[PDB]
Amino acid sequence: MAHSPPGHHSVTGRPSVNGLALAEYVIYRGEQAYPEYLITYQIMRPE
Amino acid sequence: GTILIDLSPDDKEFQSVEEEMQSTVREHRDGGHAGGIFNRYNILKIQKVCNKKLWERYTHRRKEVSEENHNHANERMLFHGSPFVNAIIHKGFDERHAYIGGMFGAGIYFAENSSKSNQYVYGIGGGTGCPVHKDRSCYICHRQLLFCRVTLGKSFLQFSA
Ligand SMILES: N#CCOC(=O)c1ccc(-c2cc(=O)c3ccccc3o2)cc1
Ligand SMILES: [Zn+2]
Repeated sequence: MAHSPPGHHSVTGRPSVNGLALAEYVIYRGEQAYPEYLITYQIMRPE
Repeated sequence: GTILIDLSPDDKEFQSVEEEMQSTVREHRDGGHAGGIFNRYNILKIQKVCNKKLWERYTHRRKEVSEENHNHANERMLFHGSPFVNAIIHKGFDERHAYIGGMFGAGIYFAENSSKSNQYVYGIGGGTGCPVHKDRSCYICHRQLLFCRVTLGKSFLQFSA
């Protein structure tokens, strides 16, 4: 695993082309996330 | 140490999680190549993941971050899709869940869009799709995402395509 940038605890990827995309995030320490919900699902074929 | 508690679909907690799942679907640039073609999901089950050790590990770190950032953990709820979802719920996130080739370097990646995390469930770029049908767009096979509490603290803002 790489390191967070100096002075920072994570990285945000801000979408700058696709108007509809939401942000993505990166942490560099496993302890900075807790897997709270397990969601089981199927994707649905559009009609 | 991990136990999974099923939530009833009548439980407001089931409903608010489902709604974050459905409402953060978007179309993807790949036309569905990685994750399949869909506008919404069929939610089959939502389970609360309870592990005392992993939780305390999380909150210990959260305090460290908070104290380095004017008492602000900058905590979010974000989606994660991975072939290693069963290892994650039992052993926690570690460097083996890192996206080595990720565009912001080798770390563990999370998405606000559920449909984005969906693209990783079967591997980077969706791998070869589901185990059974080798279909990245399989409408039959059961998939799993994690909805996660993530501490961002001071986040480095990268503007990007
Ligand atoms: N290198 C390596 C091993 O890579 C993985 O198995 C892996 C890579 C990426 C993800 C992942 C999972 C995500 O949910 C995600 C969300 C937004 C952007 C990227 C994302 O990537 C999950 C697992
Ligand atoms: Zn399948």
